[PDB]
Amino acid sequence: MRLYCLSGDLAKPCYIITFKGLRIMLDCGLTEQTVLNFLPLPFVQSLKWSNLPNFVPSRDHDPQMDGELKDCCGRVFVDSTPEFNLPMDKMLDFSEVDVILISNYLNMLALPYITENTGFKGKVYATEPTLQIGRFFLEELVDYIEVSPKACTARLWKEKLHLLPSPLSEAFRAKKWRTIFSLKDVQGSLSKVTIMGYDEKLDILGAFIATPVSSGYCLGSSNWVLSTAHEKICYVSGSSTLTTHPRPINQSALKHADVLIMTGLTQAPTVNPDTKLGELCMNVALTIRNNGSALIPCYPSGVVYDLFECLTQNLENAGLNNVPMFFISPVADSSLAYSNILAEWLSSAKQNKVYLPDDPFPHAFYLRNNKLKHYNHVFSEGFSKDFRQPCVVFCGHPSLRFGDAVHFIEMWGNNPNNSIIFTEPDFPYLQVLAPFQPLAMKAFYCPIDTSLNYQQANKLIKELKPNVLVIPEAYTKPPNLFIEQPDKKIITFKCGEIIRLPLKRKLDRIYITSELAQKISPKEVAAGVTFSTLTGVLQVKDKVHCIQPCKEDVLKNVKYEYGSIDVDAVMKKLAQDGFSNIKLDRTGGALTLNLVNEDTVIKFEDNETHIICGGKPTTRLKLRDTIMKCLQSF
Amino acid sequence: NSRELLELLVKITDEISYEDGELKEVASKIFQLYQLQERDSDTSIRVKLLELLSGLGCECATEQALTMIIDYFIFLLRKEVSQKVLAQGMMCLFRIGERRKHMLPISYKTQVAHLAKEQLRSGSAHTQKNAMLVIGRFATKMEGERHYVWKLAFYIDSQDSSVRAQALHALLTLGERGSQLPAVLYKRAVEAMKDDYECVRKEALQLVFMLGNRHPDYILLRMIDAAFSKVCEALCDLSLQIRVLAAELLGGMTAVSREFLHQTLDKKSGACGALIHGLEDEFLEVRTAAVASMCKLALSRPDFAVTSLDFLVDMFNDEIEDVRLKAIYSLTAIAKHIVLREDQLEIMLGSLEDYSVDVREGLHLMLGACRTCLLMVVQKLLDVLANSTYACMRKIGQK
Amino acid sequence: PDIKITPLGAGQDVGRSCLLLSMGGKNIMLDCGMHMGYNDERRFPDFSYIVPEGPITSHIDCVIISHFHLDHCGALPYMSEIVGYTGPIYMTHPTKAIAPILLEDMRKVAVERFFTTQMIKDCMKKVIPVTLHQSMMVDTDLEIKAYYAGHVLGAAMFWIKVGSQSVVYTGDYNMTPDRHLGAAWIDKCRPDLLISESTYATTIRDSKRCRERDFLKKVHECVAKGGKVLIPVFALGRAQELCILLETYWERMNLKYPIYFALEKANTYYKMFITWTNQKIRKTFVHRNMFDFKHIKPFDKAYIDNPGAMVVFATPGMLHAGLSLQIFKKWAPNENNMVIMPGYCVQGTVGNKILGGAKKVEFENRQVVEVKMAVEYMSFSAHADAKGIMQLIQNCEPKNVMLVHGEAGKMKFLRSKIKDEFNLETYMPANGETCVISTPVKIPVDASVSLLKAEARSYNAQPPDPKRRRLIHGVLVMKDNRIMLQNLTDALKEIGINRHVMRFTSKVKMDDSGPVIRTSERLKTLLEEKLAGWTVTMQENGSIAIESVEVKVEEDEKDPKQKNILISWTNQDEDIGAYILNVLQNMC
Ligand SMILES: O=P(O)(O)O[C@H]1[C@H](OP(=O)(O)O)[C@@H](OP(=O)(O)O)[C@H](OP(=O)(O)O)[C@@H](OP(=O)(O)O)[C@H]1OP(=O)(O)O
Ligand SMILES: [Zn+2]
Ligand SMILES: [Zn+2]
Repeated sequence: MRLYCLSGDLAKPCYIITFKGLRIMLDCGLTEQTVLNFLPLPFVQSLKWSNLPNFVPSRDHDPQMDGELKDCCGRVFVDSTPEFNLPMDKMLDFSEVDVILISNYLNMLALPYITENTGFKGKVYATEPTLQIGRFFLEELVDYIEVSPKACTARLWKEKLHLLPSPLSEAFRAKKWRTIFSLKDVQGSLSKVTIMGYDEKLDILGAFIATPVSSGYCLGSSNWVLSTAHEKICYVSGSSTLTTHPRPINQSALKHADVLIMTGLTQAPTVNPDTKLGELCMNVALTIRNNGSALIPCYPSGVVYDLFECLTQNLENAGLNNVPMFFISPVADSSLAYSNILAEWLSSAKQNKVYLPDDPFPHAFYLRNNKLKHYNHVFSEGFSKDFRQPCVVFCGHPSLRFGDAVHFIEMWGNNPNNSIIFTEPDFPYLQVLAPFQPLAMKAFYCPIDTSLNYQQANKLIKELKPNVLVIPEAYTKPPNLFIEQPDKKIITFKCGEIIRLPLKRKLDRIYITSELAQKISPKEVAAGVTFSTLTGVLQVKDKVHCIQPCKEDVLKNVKYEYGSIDVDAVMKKLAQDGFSNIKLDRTGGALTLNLVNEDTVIKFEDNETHIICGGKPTTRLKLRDTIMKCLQSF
Repeated sequence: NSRELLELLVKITDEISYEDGELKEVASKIFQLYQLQERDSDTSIRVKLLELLSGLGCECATEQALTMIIDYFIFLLRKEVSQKVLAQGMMCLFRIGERRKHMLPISYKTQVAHLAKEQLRSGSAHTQKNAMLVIGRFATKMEGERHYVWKLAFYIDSQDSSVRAQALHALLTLGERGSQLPAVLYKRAVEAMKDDYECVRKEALQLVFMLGNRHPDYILLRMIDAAFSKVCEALCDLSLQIRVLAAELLGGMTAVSREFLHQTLDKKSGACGALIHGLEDEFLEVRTAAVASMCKLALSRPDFAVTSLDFLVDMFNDEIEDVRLKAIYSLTAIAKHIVLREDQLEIMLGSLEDYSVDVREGLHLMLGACRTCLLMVVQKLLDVLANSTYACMRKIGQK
Repeated sequence: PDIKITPLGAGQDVGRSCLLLSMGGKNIMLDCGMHMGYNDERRFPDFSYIVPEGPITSHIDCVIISHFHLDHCGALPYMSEIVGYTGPIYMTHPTKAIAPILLEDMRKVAVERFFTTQMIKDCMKKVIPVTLHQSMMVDTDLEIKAYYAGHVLGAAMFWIKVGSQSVVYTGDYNMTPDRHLGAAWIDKCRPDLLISESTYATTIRDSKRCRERDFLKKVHECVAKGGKVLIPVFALGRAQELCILLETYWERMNLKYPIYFALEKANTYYKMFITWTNQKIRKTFVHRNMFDFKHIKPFDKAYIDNPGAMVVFATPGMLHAGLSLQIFKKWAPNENNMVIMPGYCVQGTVGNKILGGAKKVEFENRQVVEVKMAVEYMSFSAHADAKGIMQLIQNCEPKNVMLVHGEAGKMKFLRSKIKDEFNLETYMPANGETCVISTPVKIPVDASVSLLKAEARSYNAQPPDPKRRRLIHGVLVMKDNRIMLQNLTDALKEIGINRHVMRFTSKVKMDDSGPVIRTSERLKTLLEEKLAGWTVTMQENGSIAIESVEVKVEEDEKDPKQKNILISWTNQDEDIGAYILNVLQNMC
């Protein structure tokens, strides 16, 4: 089997494997980190992003590239729409692909780029929460970019990168960056997805069985197992071992894979998420106490469900009450309503709260009071009535380049008592707020990420014990933060490599009927193994063979001859049958038999017995049975 | 060293641009680099070089560079032995073909079709599928008719679902752009609707539709009543896509009958309740298609439009916006064979109280075109206002 | 192997459903239920057939509950704590959420006129819930899978597999959708047996709109004359659809009569489990939730003797043991008011007598009532009719059919139709008697991929005509408990034993004067004409070959007019090395 690597971003995989004439894509994800090279996209905004100084890169310039790059008093930014990065499209044609398997919603956001205007005709498989929450994320990216749009008019920097300074001079590809897909592309793409559940065992075109096996990381996040009766491929992406609200990790069913592909680690591995949650609560309580506000840029359905609960508990245990929270996102009502539908996908502590008819997530309670409110946008009607300060605002995009959050950075920026906390490791925080640098606001950066630091991943792999371990190159690379398994072999793929994994099929599962099974005649040939000869008529009809019993006149009678005969068997048993005139030419390496009833000769070699001279038909048969009675047969 | 060449090939094909003279030299260098490759080397290098040549010929615009690159493909694939490279070469020829479709001389089309046909026997179920794809685009009329219809029709009984589906799809593609598909193919398409895989049932249903539409008066009992019944039975399919497609197809076979068409709404041999079953579907995309197909079937036939009034009036009180809009527009378009009535106007006018401004506009347009009962329309329209109503008031007065 | 089924309930009858399925060394209990028509010992299934006088935990491997209706889950705490069972019980999450409520209500109405609250709590602590299409691996060599059935919230059809034998049990299912609860869906899994319910085996019900129009028209006509309507339902189940459509109709026609539901956390369970409803509720549940009504009011007892006009949804269905029977007693000796029976009345209940045409109802302690009210049976029970049964048969494609939840004559009619249409064998065992079904063996083999590839290469030389045959052949080797289809060379190499070949050539003399090349060409022509079914190749050394036979010439025929011909064949093709030589002896 091959493994095509299509993604140079460690956080967002995209792989293709070929298992049995089938090409299977694993986790088509979107690199959102390339949006930090561009300027922020505000809703309606003053002359701050206007009248910015141009950048001239100290060498030969062009009349056209001026105005494309502007500086923000230390750094250079492109004045254009965000232009996300995606898997490479020419290592394979996306129409060769027959099946796409999706693990998380976060590893999902580049699906409309693959499935819609290419020649793709296959199936897409995911769990129900991944499809729904990925629908939320895709709709929210389209919404944020289309609320206050800009124009893609900044191509000329892409052709020349050695001129430009440090941060964007290492742009990965930058010529295959695409701006955004549209809403009907989302509808058409998600119409091709078909719901699966944990441990479903679905047959894929007769070639293998696919099964998602509940990596305890997100709502509906899964690891994938492809199985035949003799092979087993396991793909591991999300994988949290700590205890939290999703259904915990099922490492039972990853246990004996022939190939184990491992993708997603913490991206902040020297960090305990619980003490960072505690630092979040400490910092937000301290800025509330100082008559300031708090803005937490976040995804619409990620760890915000835990942020609400832990925030309320620590704030009310800190002697603070009546502190409002606002969830502002164009999918926030949909997310908050849909989150209470998924009791079957939760951990035991929250799942048990629906047998007694209660809401598994606490934030529904916060909506029956007025502690938590939610609005589509900051400009939505009713927000200006209910807005109070001090407050904690859970808002739009963590990148701060589009969404509601940009507005808040303009409004709360210059008061020193306000504070940002960034909780997403996918976005370096000092890069994120780079064009806001006359800030005077606090900007604390407490990173929460519950997904397998290296010390847990080593334990997981040496507990799983796969035959083969296929990982990125950056993992086996040095505080000893690297995967080492000295007792097994590790294969290693970089960004654009076709790697040719070592898995060879040697067996295949077929069936026989009862009659032909009865016709079998075992013969003991060695200590604990017997032989038999089989013949029949085959009826495959998909890949499920079946051997029915029966140029078929002579073929279904064949046996095979082992046990080369010794010297004192043929002539000793041919003398007394009725023909006792055997002439034996016993040459120094062979035997020769001449006989008088008719001209015939029997030549014996230590590995071969044969005749030369024949005659009338009955002359053959005495030689036939005399040789056959004392020579071993199946 | 082989790995380094593969890495260079991947980087080049990622960064290349075939749109933007030297084509002979680079084509010959690709040919020579293909030649040196030993057997039991990496086949991915050969695949990369073939797809490089393929894109480079997909953007040619010279009418002789295309033929030179096609000749390179023919020469390289006629001696190829590995099935992976052969299937990829078939796909490359397929991409060249559909990108141009107008620029290859007919001799070259015949040669490419013959080359694809020669791989049908020794193929590895991927080469066979891609070869039938190339046969589908490259076979012309009068040679698909005499040789390729039977050759592909044999592969409907193939052991693999992909190969069966591709055989049916290639027969459909030949049938589209001119070819006489015989009526004896019909029995082969019906039996292909019992396949365990949706990708084969889909093309089989397409082929049944096509065969019943162009041989409408064949016997064995009129070959479009049989096709109508067979597509009616596909409204109970196990897959949603085939069910949606059957509901869409059912309205396109206009020349069916009276006695068979009138069975669909006359509930209780496969058509006896089909449109009623499709209108009471749980899936939105099936209900909408059933409404549209019933509208198409009733547009020409007056009596069916009379009997198809109560069902489409029923679809007014559906709690999905799109099904409501489809029913309203279908009643607007049908509104020449029908006389409205008080009991129907009850359910019909109960829907004048919608929050969104799509339903009220379309339903005004419906009442304008449509024909004691005059009071209740005026009684209900006056409430909603207390532009669209005035224009609807202008038209209802004129008739 | 055999599949044996004994029904402890729902055999040529309805209610008290319970089946015992045994195949492959396992025993499975399907739907432990109870009887509404009776309250003596035969109210509950007779668990003495499994093992008399003791806990059954060693003789049942799993229990499986389809849905929360009491004729299918009613005896669950009785089975779990009275007789005893300390194993796993499998059902869907809504069934585990809702069965305690129905059981507690039925225990309230039963103890007054038996298990307790505590044993309901303890029986629900043994339940392991299961999701849709999850292959729940019960102890090795036993597999369970749940399918959507419709007909109540969380109902399932179950697929049970033990060692290449599979059974589908439908429970109760509806093949047509309704307001909530989309249709039943099964795939083409081809079970060896399909156990199906046949409550409506002889009917083809009209349509959605005819039934809804009849119900709404009757309700409106009765209530607009000052009359009162009683609807006996259960607290959760089919009542929600009637509430939805009545509230829709009374929002549409804007009526102002009162409508009450006589019970209060029932609708929050429908709110928690929106993923088990149909598409149009999952689409609209965020903004317009259909499970709060703002026309249905809570009901009070003092409203029974009011003089107005109302519609009352009462708490026990079938009018058997509670408030519905009280309101029916109060409103029965009056004209211009009615009761609407929306489901199936298990015989022995009051509603069965009412629907049978009886005008005299005799109660306890000599109470006689004349039912002057209108009695209108209608079908909102959401069961599968004859068309739905035939469609399920066609969808899943079983080898056998079995009918349980229905009446005997309707089963016989549907069995005749099944044999006429599908040519299948349909069984219908009575209560207490076992049916046994036979199934082939089908032992599997681990063949070699190279052998199959070689056979497929040989076959793929002509187009795939299904009328010709394939001729796979190899060596069958088994070492421990593993059977392997290998080639001769591979198997002999693995075992270490070498191979002996016996190699047979012979001299045939014929009369010719020309060169031996002409003789060889004549032989080739004659063999091709007489056999015409074997590959004959003339190797350019002047040597003939047929697939294992080579034919040569000795000594270059020193004497003219004499030809000596070597016919050389192995034992493995002895027939084609012998008979054809006789052809020579029939021509020379
Ligand atoms: O000789 P085959 O029976 O056709 O085996 C092929 C072949 O494997 P090998 O030739 O290395 O044994 C393919 O490799 P190529 O040489 O054609 O590149 C390989 O394709 P991958 O490169 O994707 O591994 C394919 O395996 P797959 O099942 O992934 O298509 C595998 O077929 P089988 O392993 O099924 O026999
Ligand atoms: Zn039921
Ligand atoms: Zn029942």
